[PDB]
Amino acid sequence: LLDAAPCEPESLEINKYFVVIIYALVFLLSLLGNSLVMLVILYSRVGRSVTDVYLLNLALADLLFALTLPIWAASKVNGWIFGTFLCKVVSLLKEVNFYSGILLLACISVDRYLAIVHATRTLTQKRYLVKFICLSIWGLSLLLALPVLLFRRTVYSSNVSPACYEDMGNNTANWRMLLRILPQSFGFIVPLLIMLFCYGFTLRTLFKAHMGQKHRAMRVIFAVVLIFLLCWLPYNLVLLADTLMRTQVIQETCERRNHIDRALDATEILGILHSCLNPLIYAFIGQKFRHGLLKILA
Amino acid sequence: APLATELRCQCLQTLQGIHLKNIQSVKVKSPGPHCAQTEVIATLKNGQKACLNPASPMVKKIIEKMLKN
Amino acid sequence: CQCLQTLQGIHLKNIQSVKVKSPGPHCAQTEVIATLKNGQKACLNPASPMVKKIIEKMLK
Repeated sequence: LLDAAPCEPESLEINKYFVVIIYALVFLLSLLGNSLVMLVILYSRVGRSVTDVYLLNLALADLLFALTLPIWAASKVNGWIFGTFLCKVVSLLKEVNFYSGILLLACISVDRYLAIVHATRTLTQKRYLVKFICLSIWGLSLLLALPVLLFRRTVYSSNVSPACYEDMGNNTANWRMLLRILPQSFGFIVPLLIMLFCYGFTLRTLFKAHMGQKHRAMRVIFAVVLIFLLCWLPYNLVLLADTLMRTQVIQETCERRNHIDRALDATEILGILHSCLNPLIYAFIGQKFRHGLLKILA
Repeated sequence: APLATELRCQCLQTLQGIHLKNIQSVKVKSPGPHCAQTEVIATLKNGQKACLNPASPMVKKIIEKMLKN
Repeated sequence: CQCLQTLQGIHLKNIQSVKVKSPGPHCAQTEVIATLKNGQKACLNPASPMVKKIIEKMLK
């Protein structure tokens, strides 16, 4: 009989209450950093370059994501008790801004590639399309977040608390697994490959250069790539593990389910730090922004 | 009381032949956002929970006898 | 007993699950409790053919 018994979900309030403080801390830090980046960029219109436009869009996306975080924290505390309307709205905002952030990082990568590698060539002139590239990225992000709005509701279980989950009919499991392809291809793989190509060739050109500031630029590029990987690779690895398990590729057991759930929680917490870390890596690591910020404070 | 961001089926494998004398209750859950297959879970008088195979005639017989009362 | 008077008007499109509890020390009468997709719980008459229809449709 024990050979065939239901898998009992496993929880731990010790982490439930700790996740609230983690989310609140990230909320505050992202709010402050993105607000400062926006203020510094928008205070003076002098010297508004392509990078400034990209950073302004990125700060907007990160600020919106952070602004949605607290509702997610309360949900983690007590489950989605807020209704279906807020489930759809908050999910749409969160996913739109997630896609926007990733694609803006890829755009910044391509911009730096064109500015450094093709500095002598005429292709660098094509990096003056920031406004329409950013608008297209926002549009694509809005397009890719439609399934979240269309197929989400508050699902009530019998052994678990209500969740802002999907409802796609009798085959919701398989459709959800397929819909997972979008966040893992337009959200991890394609941006990761674009960033790797662009920054690899950028590093190849810099290493052969004779500048005095090549070294700091190389360190900054390495930090950007490593932060992106640290933030997003673990979550997508855990997601792929779950997808493999659901399809019987990896044998399924209760303990493995518990492990994947814990991993998903931890990796979501880890990935939520991109909003906090973007302002430090892309905006305040350059002398222009720091000088501007010091100027404004007067 | 617990939490989860991934709803999963409540049964990994199923049996057939649970004796009604040891059945306290039976729960039937239709396909939905949780699982792609119907789930039958019998809670016995001693607290043990046993999954059942929906296709087996035994489950249908047990349920109909229980309903007849 | 978890039910006093049975309900009506529950369509199969709104039912999420059905739980059938047999007689015992808790209650002397068989009970059927249906969990709807909105979280509300509805008590159904076990003798009513509607419960049998719902259960047989679900098992299929």
